[PDB]
Amino acid sequence: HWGYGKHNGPEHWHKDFPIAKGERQSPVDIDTHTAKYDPSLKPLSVSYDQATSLRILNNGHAFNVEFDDSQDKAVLKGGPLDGTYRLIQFHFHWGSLDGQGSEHTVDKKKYAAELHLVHWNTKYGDFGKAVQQPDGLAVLGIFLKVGSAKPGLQKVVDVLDSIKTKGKSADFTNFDPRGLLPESLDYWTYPGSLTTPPLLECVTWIVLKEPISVSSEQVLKFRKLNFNGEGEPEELMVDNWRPAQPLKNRQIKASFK
Ligand SMILES: NS(=O)(=O)c1cc(NC(=O)Nc2ccc(C(F)(F)F)cc2)c(O)c([N+](=O)[O-])c1
Ligand SMILES: [Zn+2]
Repeated sequence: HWGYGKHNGPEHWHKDFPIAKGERQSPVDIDTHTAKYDPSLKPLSVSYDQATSLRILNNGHAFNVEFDDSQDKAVLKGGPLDGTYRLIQFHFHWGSLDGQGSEHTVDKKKYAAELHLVHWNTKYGDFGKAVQQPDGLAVLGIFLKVGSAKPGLQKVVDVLDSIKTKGKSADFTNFDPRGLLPESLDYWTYPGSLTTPPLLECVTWIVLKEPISVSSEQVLKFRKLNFNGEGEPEELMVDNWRPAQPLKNRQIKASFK
């Protein structure tokens, strides 16, 4: 099946998922001079004080931290959104070197990694229903640059040894996702898609202007993970990012001037 290798990577995905060539695919390059300031955009409202993380999983493409979404515990609202979206998981995309790794780019600049906080629209009742709707998901995207260590990330870094290979999971309770946010919540927004198969075009993307810093050692630990399962030949989990797609008939809006 699909992956990020030479014979199954993003240039091949359209054969099994023809929407790979659709009208609102992600990620995109954010051209900061042609993005449009929109004064009618509201501030983001991030309410993560009651978040309940459950576990961390190596799913063979990235690693996911999953949360309890049976109730409105950790929600996102405001910004360009109408309604309440519940946090279900977060994951990252990263590179084999510091110069690449993010999925979105800013004026063609790539960052070392990108954090994706996935939320789904509660009016649709469950995540499976929400992904079938043009306004079903809202994903908060955060860039990582290499520099100073990010203290709030270290707990994630320390458990990666226990989920080295595909299909492994570990108990991961009491993790506070507020530790991953930058200082400012200024953002760009556009309508887009999932960036992995099935590539459904169900996402309101909210991409924060301000990156967070992580240390060289922290991102090094990311690139020790394994695409393969235990007992298979080792393939390091690196460069699990999809390249920028054509913007086509879309406009990037900015919350800031
Ligand atoms: N980069 S991203 O788009 O934000 C992104 C999304 C997911 N998760 C899913 O896509 N789940 C899912 C989607 C549809 C169905 C359905 F509807 F088919 F059942 C079932 C499950 C993910 O695991 C990663 N990742 O890399 O770990 C990245
Ligand atoms: Zn993602």
